Amino acid sequence: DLCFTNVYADSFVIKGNEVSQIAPGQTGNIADYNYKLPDDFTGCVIAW
Amino acid sequence: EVFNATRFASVYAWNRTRISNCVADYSVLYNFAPFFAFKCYGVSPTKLN
Ligand SMILES: *[C@@H]1O[C@H](CO)[C@@H](O[C@@H]2O[C@H](CO)[C@@H](O)[C@H](O)[C@@H]2O)[C@H](O)[C@H]1NC(C)=O
Ligand SMILES: *[C@@H]1O[C@H](CO)[C@@H](O)[C@H](O)[C@H]1NC(C)=O
Repeated sequence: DLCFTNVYADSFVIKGNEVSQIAPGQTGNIADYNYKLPDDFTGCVIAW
Repeated sequence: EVFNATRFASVYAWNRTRISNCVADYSVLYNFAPFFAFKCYGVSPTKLN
């Protein structure tokens, strides 16, 4: 029920705990030097 | 020496140690443990040094 201007899909395979590591305003070896999400992140993460 | 220990005492008698007059750089605790929960309350872990 939503309309979006632009939609971005960033894909990457990672460990299990790093899935919980991925969240806005987080920290970790991956969250600090590999992939940091915006503090005002408008979206979400899919992990299977 | 507090994360390199081998006999962390039981919860019924918890072992308390004091740290003073030194330089606290927390990259050592960051790389010395496969962290599962870092829920800090008083100070955010990020800019902790
Ligand atoms: C809690 O764990 C500490 C780990 O460093 C212990 O500190 C050491 O204790 C030894 C004696 O056991 C000292 O020789 C050493 O200098 C250092 O202080 C500490 O003793 C321990 N406390 C309890 C109550 O077990
Ligand atoms: C200190 O940590 C290292 C690496 O984690 C380990 O190999 C060593 O056995 C530890 N020392 C003691 C006394 O447990």
